[PDB]
Amino acid sequence: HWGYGKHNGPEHWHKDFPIAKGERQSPVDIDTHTAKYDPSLKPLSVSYDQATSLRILNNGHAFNVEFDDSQDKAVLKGGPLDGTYRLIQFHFHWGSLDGQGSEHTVDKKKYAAELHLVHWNTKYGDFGKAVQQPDGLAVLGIFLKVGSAKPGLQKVVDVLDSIKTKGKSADFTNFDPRGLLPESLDYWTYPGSLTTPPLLECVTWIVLKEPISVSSEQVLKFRKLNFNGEGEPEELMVDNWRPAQPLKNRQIKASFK
Ligand SMILES: NS(=O)(=O)c1cc(NC(=O)Nc2ccc(C(F)(F)F)cc2)c(O)c([N+](=O)[O-])c1
Ligand SMILES: [Zn+2]
Repeated sequence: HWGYGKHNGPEHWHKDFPIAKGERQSPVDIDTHTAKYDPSLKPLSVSYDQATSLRILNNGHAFNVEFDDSQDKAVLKGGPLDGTYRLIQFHFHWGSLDGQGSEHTVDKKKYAAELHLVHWNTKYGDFGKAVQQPDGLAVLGIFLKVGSAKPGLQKVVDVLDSIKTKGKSADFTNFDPRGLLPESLDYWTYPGSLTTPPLLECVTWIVLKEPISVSSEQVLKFRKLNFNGEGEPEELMVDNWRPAQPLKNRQIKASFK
């Protein structure tokens, strides 16, 4: 099946998922001079004080931290959104070197990694229903640059040894996702898609202007993970990012001037 290798990577995905060539695919390059300031955009409202993380999983493409979404515990609202979206998981995309790794780019600049906080629209009742709707998901995207260590990330870094290979999971309770946010919540927004198969075009993307810093050692630990399962030949989990797609008939809006 699909992956990020030479014979199954993003240039091949359209054969099994023809929407790979659709009208609102992600990620995109954010051209900061042609993005449009929109004064009618509201501030983001991030309410993560009651978040309940459950576990961390190596799913063979990235690693996911999953949360309890049976109730409105950790929600996102405001910004360009109408309604309440519940946090279900977060994951990252990263590179084999510091110069690449993010999925979105800013004026063609790539960052070392990108954090994706996935939320789904509660009016649709469950995540499976929400992904079938043009306004079903809202994903908060955060860039990582290499520099100073990010203290709030270290707990994630320390458990990666226990989920080295595909299909492994570990108990991961009491993790506070507020530790991953930058200082400012200024953002760009556009309508887009999932960036992995099935590539459904169900996402309101909210991409924060301000990156967070992580240390060289922290991102090094990311690139020790394994695409393969235990007992298979080792393939390091690196460069699990999809390249920028054509913007086509879309406009990037900015919350800031
Ligand atoms: N980069 S991203 O788009 O934000 C992104 C999304 C997911 N998760 C899913 O896509 N789940 C899912 C989607 C549809 C169905 C359905 F509807 F088919 F059942 C079932 C499950 C993910 O695991 C990663 N990742 O890399 O770990 C990245
Ligand atoms: Zn993602």
